[PDB]
Amino acid sequence: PPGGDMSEPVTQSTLRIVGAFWRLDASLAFRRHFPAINWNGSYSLFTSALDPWYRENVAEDYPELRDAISELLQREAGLQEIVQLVGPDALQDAERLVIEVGRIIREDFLQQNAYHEVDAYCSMKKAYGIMKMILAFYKEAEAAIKRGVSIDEILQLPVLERIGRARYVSEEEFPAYFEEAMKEIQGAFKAL
Amino acid sequence: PPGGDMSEPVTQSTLRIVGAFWRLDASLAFRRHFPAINWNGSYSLFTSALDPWYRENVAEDYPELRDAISELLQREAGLQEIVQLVGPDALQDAERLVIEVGRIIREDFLQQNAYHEVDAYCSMKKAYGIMKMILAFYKEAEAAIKRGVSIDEILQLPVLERIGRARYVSEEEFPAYFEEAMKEIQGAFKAL
Amino acid sequence: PPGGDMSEPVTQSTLRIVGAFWRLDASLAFRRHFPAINWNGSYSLFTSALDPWYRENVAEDYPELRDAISELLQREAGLQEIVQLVGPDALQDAERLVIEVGRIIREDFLQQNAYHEVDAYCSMKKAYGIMKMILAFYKEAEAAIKRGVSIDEILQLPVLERIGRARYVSEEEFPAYFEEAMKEIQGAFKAL
Amino acid sequence: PPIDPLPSLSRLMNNGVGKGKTREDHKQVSDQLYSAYANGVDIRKLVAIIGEDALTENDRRYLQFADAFERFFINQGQQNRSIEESLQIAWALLSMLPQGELKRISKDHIGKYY
Amino acid sequence: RMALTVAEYLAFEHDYHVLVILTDMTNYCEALREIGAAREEIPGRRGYPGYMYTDLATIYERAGVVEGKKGSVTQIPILSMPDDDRTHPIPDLTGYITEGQIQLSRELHRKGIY
Amino acid sequence: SQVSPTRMNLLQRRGQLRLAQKGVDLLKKKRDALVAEFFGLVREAMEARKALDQAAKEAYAALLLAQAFDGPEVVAGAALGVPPLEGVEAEVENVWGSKVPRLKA
Amino acid sequence: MAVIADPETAQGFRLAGLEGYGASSAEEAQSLLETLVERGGYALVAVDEALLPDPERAVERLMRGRDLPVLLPIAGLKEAFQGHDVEGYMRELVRKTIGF
Repeated sequence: PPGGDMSEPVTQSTLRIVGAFWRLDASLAFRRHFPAINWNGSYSLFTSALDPWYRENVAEDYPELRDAISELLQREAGLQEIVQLVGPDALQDAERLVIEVGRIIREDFLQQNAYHEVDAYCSMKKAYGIMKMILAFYKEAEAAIKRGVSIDEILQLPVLERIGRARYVSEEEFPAYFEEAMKEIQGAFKAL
Repeated sequence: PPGGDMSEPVTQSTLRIVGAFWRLDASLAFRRHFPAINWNGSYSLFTSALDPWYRENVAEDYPELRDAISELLQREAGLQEIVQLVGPDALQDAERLVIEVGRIIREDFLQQNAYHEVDAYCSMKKAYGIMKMILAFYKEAEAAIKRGVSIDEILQLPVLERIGRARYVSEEEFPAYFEEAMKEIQGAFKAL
Repeated sequence: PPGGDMSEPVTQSTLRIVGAFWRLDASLAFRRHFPAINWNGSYSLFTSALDPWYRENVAEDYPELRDAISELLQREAGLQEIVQLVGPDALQDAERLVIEVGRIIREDFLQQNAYHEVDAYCSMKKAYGIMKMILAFYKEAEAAIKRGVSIDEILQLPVLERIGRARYVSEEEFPAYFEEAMKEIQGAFKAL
Repeated sequence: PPIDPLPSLSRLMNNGVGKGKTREDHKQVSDQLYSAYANGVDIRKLVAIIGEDALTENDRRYLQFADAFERFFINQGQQNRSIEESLQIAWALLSMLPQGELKRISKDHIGKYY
Repeated sequence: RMALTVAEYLAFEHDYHVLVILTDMTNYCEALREIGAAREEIPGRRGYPGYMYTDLATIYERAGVVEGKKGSVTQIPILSMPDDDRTHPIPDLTGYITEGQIQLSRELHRKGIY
Repeated sequence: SQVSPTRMNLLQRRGQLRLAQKGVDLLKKKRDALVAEFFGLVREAMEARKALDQAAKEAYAALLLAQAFDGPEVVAGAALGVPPLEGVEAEVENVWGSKVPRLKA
Repeated sequence: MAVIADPETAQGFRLAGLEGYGASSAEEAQSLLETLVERGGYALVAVDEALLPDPERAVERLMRGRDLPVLLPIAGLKEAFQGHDVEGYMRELVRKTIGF
């Protein structure tokens, strides 16, 4: 629409017929990344009914991942605003840890190209592995602040950089790159 | 109004006539306090047409007592505004005075239970009656708080509950409880 | 406008594409402006062709001062908005500068009456004059603040009142009146 | 002209001319001036509430920048200008901003002219 | 119309200062509307007639002190117009017609000031 | 009673959104500045406080049962009492977050 | 002035150069505190952290605004105390600014 009103025929009629809005926002577009999908302003009513068949055909824990991991971004959206006005420095490690994990999902996982051939065409067996590792890093990071670990240490781990190299490789190298990348995480919070 | 405003032709016509009006609002109605009536939304011209037959049958101090409830809730409109802009806890004592006179004018006097039958009955005796209850409280509290007392302590005092007896007392056993409690208002609050 | 809208075909085609477009508000004119104009929302298309005569006949700074007065009048609008948003909770020297000046300008230069021949009349020199008085008050004010002169005292100079008694002055008397008054500004500013 | 660049935006600026047909620096110097201006039209309504003396160094420069932008860049009346003379204006105005506040151009562009 | 001709007769031709007071010029407008659309003519004043003008002209313009007569027709219209809209037909034309006006509101009718 | 007209009101209510949204935008970063610097003053405050609290008291508490008859002597040689009416130096200062007065002891 | 402190530590603030009218008379020194600030005929009024009023509303409602400060934290005793750094920092974060 040129702007779209919800009291315009076009908008309030369509809205009902389709099951998904895969909304992109302008703020997100200036940042020059595709996918630019603004998750808080997107929805797709399908998901529910697609969980059975997903783990049937695709892989075991694939649905389990997707629904679970979305929360990062959720529990970041309202967090950043004006509460973390200068970053967190007066804040607890509880609240710090969210933006450490926040860093890797939004600078590696959300970003992708479409003018580099190493990551314009992806597939499931690639995306799945990416997504698993970033769960497993929330799972060892939040466990880090109960051990006594600062974010200073987290910000120097080669793991963060390994997440960035798993999309600067393609689907063919993925097996070998998955071996090394995965096991690296487990031995990079058992060092801390 | 089919449309939900009185700007509709069918509702503007019903407001070409005069006499008495009443206004029922969606917002009061939720709280299960029916009848829902607004002092800022109605007028009547049977106030001074009925004043002869008031001070002849009802009582002499009925053309008087009715005015004496109106002033209360006059000031409540004016002050409601101020309340929502900055709490009245920041404001002085005498501001919060009439606010909590006001509480009882809704809690136990805009709730006329259509499921309790001692509120389903009402008549001039139950009228005039509870009008003198309220009267007492007003004139006492205004002097009470000029002796340095705060409306905070008075909410805990038994005097607040006591005026609240209007739906815990009968219609046709009412002249037993009227006079009774009436006295304690001018008695047991200037002792305290 | 028959329906009260200034956005309609017949206003655009030949009532706003002409030499001058003007506007009126309803509480605007009631104070004392008869007739009243909106300072911003009102323009003139022709103004680049009226510059020759005004340069030669009146003065070579009549086109310069008339754009210079209009600037100040429409710049106050900058702050106007914020006043109605949450207000000034900080009064500074650069704040109330534009604001008070502009006040005087709307008070004496746009409050004119058409029922009185002392509040308006066709005369070059009255227009020229008044607009030079205001120029003076303005000029000095900018160099008042720097030195350490509170805007509060700027009000309390009697010379603001001298410019506030130029809109009653007799037409014939105005030349000698003006010359004696230009000196008082510059004396009651540089001294204080 | 009254033209404000903020509501404006061409949908085609890469599908028209390219590098070397409008000088190579034109591209990124366009998204410099966008962000530099825009920042300053919001602290004109904070120029006397809080002031600019209570404001950061960076933001103080971003005021003056806007003012000189209307005077020299937007306005020129009926005077002519070329791609090259307009990019000239730009550089001068941008020298006032440190290299630390130049981040909307390439390293190539900063070392091209200040 | 009818009433005002008995004004003309007694102020002008029998020299007395007659006050005429007209009320319920909203009940007027109800009846005006009827002929508005039930006759051939089409609406043209935002859902009311366009020969409305004449209907509120012929009414108001009769009144006026005539120079050579001692007596006068002083008319006092009392409206009752739907709500507090000012785009409503009634206050529309009436505003323009009369010279000098008086309003009532709800600011001073919540205070008890009659 | 009071209901909004359509034709007259339209133009006001479209510019209402222009006025509001932009105003509030910059209203936002108006206070943000002031709280960032505020952390700086609250922290730095207590620096001198731990140092000098203890070295004041050092002598005080060690001059209580050797005082109560040398109270007289100590108050004599020393410079007489600070004035009870404005012994401190009060400063007035207009700033955002309303006109709040300050002072130095 | 007046410093409002413990009896023994109140003692050392009544000395010349300073003017104190301390001592404990309650657990938040209400007995004294209230009466004293009511006049506001002292250049400064200060309430220590060995008392400190749990209801600050009580004071404000009685003095009825003040252009001079009140309840400045002083430790109120010596025992090597310096917990008044981190304590005051959190005192700030709980009622205003960001949370935790």
